[PDB]
Amino acid sequence: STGSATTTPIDSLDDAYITPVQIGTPAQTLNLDFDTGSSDLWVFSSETTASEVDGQTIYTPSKSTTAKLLSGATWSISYGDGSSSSGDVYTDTVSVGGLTVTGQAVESAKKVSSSFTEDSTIDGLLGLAFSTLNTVSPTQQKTFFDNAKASLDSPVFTADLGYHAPGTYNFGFIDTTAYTGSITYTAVSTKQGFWEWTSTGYAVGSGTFKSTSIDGIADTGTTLLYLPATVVSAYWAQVSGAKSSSSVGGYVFPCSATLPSFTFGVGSARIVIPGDYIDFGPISTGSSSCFGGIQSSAGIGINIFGDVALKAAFVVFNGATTPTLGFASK
Repeated sequence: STGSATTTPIDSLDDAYITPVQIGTPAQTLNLDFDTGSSDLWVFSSETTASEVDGQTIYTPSKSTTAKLLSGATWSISYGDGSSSSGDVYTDTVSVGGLTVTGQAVESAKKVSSSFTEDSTIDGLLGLAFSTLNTVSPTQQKTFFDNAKASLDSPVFTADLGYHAPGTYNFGFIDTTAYTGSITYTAVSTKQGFWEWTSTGYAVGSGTFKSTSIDGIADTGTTLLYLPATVVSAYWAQVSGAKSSSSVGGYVFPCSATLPSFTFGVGSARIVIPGDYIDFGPISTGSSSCFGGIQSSAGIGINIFGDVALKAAFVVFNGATTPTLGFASK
């Protein structure tokens, strides 16, 4: 089997991407944030504290003839940006772009933190990291991809995120028309539960390539590119007036600037992030200070190849017995 679904930016800055997901019978369609940095499929629901729902579409398990309460199961997750959610668990039928999993754990939120409430466009998350990170207790549950894997034509999914435009998540096949040149594959460590890999280096604009190993995670659920302070400083030093602002919480730059590109290495291959992808707009409405899309990972504890990086590529998440990651230009 295969599946193919369009993923759409939630706003004009590509702060996140939503993909429609069918849950239950009859189908209830929710727009979920596909997140290769976590492993829980959780949804706003009829059980979510009413004051914490503000415009989201909810899953109502009592209206699904295939929903079954997973007795005694609870979940609770905290994300790297400080947000969180928790609740109980159903199993139900879940379909993505024509690909159907029966018996998928659908984690129903009883509580969500303010950042989730405040984002009316995201109805929940669909985790695509390794199932070892799944938070369901006392019986850990599998991701949608893990459940689908054996049925797929090939045990892969691909992320093709757009810049200020829709893109695609495919399951079970590689669309050879969706990228240019070849796909370069690189080793993955699953030791921390992530799609963790090592970039071979970077360049800033038309500058020379610096060969240096950068361990980090391919994370569709993180907006920005978080890299070591040395790398980030080298980037922003090429933008007149750019500075790290403690009050704002990262590098800012004059909105009048033209940003240089940023290149990262995948083996001997190179992915070029155009400068415009690194612009996250005014820090506050009407400001002429703009927020940067490349930020320091210092104090996160891990480097994160988030959407800023991934959207410059066609990305293969290869879930073979030994997982690997592939990157192509597009």
